[PDB]
Amino acid sequence: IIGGTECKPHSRPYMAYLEIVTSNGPSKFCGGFLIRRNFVLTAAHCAGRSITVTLGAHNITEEEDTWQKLEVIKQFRHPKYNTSTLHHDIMLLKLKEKASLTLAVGTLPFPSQKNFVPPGRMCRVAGWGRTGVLKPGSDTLQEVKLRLMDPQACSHFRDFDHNLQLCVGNPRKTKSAFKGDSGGPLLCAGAAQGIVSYGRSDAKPPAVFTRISHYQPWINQILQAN
Ligand SMILES: O=C(Nc1ccc2ccccc2c1)[C@H](c1csc2ccc(Cl)cc12)P(=O)(O)O
Repeated sequence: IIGGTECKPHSRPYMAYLEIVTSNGPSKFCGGFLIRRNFVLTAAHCAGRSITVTLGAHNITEEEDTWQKLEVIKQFRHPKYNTSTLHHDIMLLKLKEKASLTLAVGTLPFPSQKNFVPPGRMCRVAGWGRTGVLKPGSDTLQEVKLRLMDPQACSHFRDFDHNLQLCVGNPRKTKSAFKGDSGGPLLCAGAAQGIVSYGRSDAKPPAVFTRISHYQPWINQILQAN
C-alpha cells in the first residue's frame, strides 16, 4: 500500500495474509479476506501448489495470540481465469477447519448492494504489500483511501473491462495498491466491491481490481457445493 497509513491493529478482522508455496521458487505472499469461517476470497494469480492463511494479524513478523494460521485444503480458481488478459482473477480458498470468531478475526459478508458504486466515490484497500517501487513488503497492515475511477481512466490497460473490473486510484495522486496487496478487498461504504488484481510496475495509479458483484453467482456456486 503506497501512500497509506498503518491500520489500527486488528481493525480489519477479515484480512487474511497468504503465504503461497510454488514448485520452482521461494514463497510468495498476497492478501485476501474471510467471507466464511472456512472460506477466504482472494486473487486467482495468487494460486500455488499449497497456501497457508494467517488471520488476526497486524505485524506479520511477530506472532500474537490473535493469530490463527490455517491450512488450505482446496484452491478454487475461476474456470475462465486467463494469465495473459488477467480476466477473472478471483479465487476461493476453502479452509481445513473453520476459523474462530474473535475481536481480531471475523468475516466480511459478501454484501447485498442496491446500486453499483458510482465513480467519484472513495473506497479503501488494506494489505501487506510493498510501500514503494523498490520498497519491500510492509511488516504491518497498511491502509489507504482510493477514488473509484470511470472505466475510461483504465483504458491504457488494453484488456481492462468495465463489467469485469473496477478502476481504482486517482492518477493525480501517488496513493494506490501495489505488488503484494493482490487478493485484498476494496471496501466502499463498508462493503467489499473489489479485489486487488494488477497495475503498472512503476506504480502509477489507477490500478485494476476484479469486480466482485459480477462473480457473485460463481461464488455462491462454489460455496453451495463445498
Ligand atoms: O503481478 C501482479 N498481478 C498479477 C500478475 C499476473 C496475473 C495473471 C493472470 C491474472 C491476474 C494476474 C495478476 C500484482 C501487481 C504487479 S504491479 C501492481 C500494481 C498495483 C497492484 Cl494493486 C498490483 C500489482 P502483484 O505483484 O502480485 O501484487
